[PDB]
Amino acid sequence: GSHMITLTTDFGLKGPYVGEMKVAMLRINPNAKIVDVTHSVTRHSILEGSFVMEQVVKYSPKGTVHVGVIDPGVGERRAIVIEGDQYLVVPDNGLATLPLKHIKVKSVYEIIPDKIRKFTGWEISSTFHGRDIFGPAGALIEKGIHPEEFGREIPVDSIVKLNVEPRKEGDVWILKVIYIDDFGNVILNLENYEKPRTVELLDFNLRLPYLETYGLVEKGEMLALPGSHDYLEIAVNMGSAAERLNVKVGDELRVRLL
Amino acid sequence: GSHMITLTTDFGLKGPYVGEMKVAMLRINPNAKIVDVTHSVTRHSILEGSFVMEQVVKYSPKGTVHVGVIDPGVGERRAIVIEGDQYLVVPDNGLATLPLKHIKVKSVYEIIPDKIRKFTGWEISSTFHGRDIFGPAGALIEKGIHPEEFGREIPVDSIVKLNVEPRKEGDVWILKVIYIDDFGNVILNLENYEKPRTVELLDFNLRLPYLETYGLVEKGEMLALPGSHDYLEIAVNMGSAAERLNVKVGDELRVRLL
Amino acid sequence: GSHMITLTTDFGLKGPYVGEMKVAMLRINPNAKIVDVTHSVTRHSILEGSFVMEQVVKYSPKGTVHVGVIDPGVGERRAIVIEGDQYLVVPDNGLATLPLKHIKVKSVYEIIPDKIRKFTGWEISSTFHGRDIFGPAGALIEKGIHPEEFGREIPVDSIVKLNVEPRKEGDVWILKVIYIDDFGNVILNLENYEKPRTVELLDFNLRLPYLETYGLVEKGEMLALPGSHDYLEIAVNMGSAAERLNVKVGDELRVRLL
Ligand SMILES: Nc1ncnc2c1ncn2[C@@H]1O[C@H](CSCC[C@H](N)C(=O)O)[C@@H](O)[C@H]1O
Ligand SMILES: Nc1ncnc2c1ncn2[C@@H]1O[C@H](CSCC[C@H](N)C(=O)O)[C@@H](O)[C@H]1O
Ligand SMILES: Nc1ncnc2c1ncn2[C@@H]1O[C@H](CSCC[C@H](N)C(=O)O)[C@@H](O)[C@H]1O
Repeated sequence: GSHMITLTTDFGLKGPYVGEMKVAMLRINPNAKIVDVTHSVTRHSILEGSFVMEQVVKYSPKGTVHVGVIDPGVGERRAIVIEGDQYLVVPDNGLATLPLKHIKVKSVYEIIPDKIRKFTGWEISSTFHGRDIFGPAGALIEKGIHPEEFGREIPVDSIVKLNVEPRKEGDVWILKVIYIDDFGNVILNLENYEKPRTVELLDFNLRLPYLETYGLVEKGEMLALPGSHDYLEIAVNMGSAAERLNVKVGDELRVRLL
Repeated sequence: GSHMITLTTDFGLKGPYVGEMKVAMLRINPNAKIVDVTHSVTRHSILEGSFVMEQVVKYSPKGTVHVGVIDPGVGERRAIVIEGDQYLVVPDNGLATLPLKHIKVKSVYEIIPDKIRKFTGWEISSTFHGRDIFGPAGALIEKGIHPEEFGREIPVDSIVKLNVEPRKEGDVWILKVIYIDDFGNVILNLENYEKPRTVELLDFNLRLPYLETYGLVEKGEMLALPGSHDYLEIAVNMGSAAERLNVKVGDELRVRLL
Repeated sequence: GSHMITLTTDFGLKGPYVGEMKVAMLRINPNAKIVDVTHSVTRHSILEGSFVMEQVVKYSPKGTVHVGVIDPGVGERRAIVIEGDQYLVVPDNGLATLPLKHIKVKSVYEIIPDKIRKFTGWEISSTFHGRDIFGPAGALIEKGIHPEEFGREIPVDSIVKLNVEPRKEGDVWILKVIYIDDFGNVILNLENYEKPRTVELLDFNLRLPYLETYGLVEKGEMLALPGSHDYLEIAVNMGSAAERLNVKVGDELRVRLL
């Protein structure tokens, strides 16, 4: 109970999965301070999951333990602990990629199922590794159990990495949708850019004003804004950019800043 | 960690916003007892948000701190702390209106961003004031930091108030939909009324029996009931009144009690 | 705060209901460790609720208190406490049936509303017994208040039980859908079966491979798998079996194992 353990998944909210994972954790670490991020990441989207954990890592105190489980390839992908000034407990499938931009890494461990089972006492399922591997590992780490006790160290440079950088051709960026929020605001992977006056969505016949807040255009109008995530956000004031553009996470857009 | 801090937002559940706000809070107040109400208030509905906080305030113990963030007009609206036998930490946009029916107010403070930034250490975003202003203020207040330290007192009668009272013309009430729940039950702003035998929805050709519970009519039938909120509830037994009537929050209905 | 109190409901996430119930609980038991399972059980589905509590009970430590509220028949159904090596606080409507497979029961109590009101102080509503009866009873039990103090013992064999066993005709099972998760994976009430090589959905013209993980078939293909729940799961790799089969909880399917 010294540090927080955060949870990010695509498991969904209807059913037992999250509760099972939490009770498994609290079994091991009864004083754990378990903080939900989301369990509503778009199904199997390791990209959107990575974005979400990135934002939470940026604001968490050092020593925080982050459990992330978006795991379509569950089965012989590795389960890993990344040990840094913060911890990540994640499938080795590139989920760690964005949060890793903000963590100084000391070491990486592959979790050994046999050694986890020692601590839990129950059969490791083929598919629900949040309950049987990742949650327990997070709880154990926060309890002061060294990853060496349930895993073995592996090279930091061996882990799966997502391709997340945007492309630029001349004055045209080719940007990827990395997150869409419940408003339908659309987050694109452009960061560290000088603020423009205009953002052109070349594929859509739209030249959007770049403004600080939604209420600086009429209701129903589309704009671009900084948002709170240090990327580029496209929004409809009191509406859904995602619906109007018919875009989804992973879609690429041609974008010019003017 | 002496009193509860409740959270009510329209931020949604898919993404990092709620987790960011929580970790920001726990940074400041590691022992905070943070209780989620909802983050699924209808987008930008200050009215439905106010209703939801009203119901939670009614059942919370004195000293409880209520953070509410439904903030379409974020940008030069004020961020305020209402100091009473309970606290409200809200945008000055009328969200406080219904909960204020149940709080004895001592004083009101405008939060000064510059003074909050002193405590957090990070740049205040243009749009995510839950993370950068409201959550921190709630955490600070519960930690025993006086609002005077990060704000300045303003008159209680200067704050934005929602128009929430129903209208009556003769024997006809003109009622507003203030909440629709996940069942599609429809809550109308009529309170403190003598229970009728019948509730006529004049616009809809319906004369509904007023009954204590859903199971007192056949499945699929519509009724009116008291519910648990001290308003008037319209429901379909095992169905959705909202869908059948095609109504939304803010819609007005002509209603007669017989 | 010695043991966990878990919460499973169909109340939904949009609105005040869950927050009200939690603040009522924490009023009574300020140190309660309240663990959300789900509030997104399919409306009024006592069957799916029972499944969800079953899975959480299986992984909770002894002494855990489980509050379950899926209560379409609220009104003269009983409110009960099941006292065992774990506790259940539930409507007497068969919600307890699946979790009871995993609990050694000592005694059962009917909650007496008048005696609960002694402890809460407020009027018991006709419909929101989570806030006014079940949550308080859970909080009180975890606080060390004996059920005898707010109820009266009743025979364990008098409580409502769901019919949950599958039927078999020759080599054909008639299985019921007991849960559908957020992926659209479909859980059928077949347990304790020898793993087949093939699962035929006789009604659908499908002969599915039985495999350990989703990624063992092409994307879009349907399979059967063990899952993590000790039942039988039907899934589309990276899709929705529920949508493809057009099935809902309670639907019955003819199924042959080959
Ligand atoms: N598209 C939109 N139009 C108008 N207001 C919006 C909006 N999207 C979010 N909001 C308002 O923004 C408030 C704060 S949430 C801000 C989220 C934004 N994407 C960010 O990263 O900063 C919410 O209460 C919501 O009502
Ligand atoms: N429209 C409806 N028809 C039948 N049962 C309903 C219903 N709406 C809610 N319920 C049942 O009510 C139970 C308790 S929630 C009650 C909510 C109600 N609006 C109130 O304020 O009191 C739930 O478990 C749900 O299954
Ligand atoms: N139908 C499906 N196809 C592919 N992957 C799936 C899937 N359903 C769940 N998953 C993946 O499974 C991971 C773990 S959740 C596993 C749930 C499964 N029903 C069980 O009881 O074990 C999730 O992160 C999700 O991305």
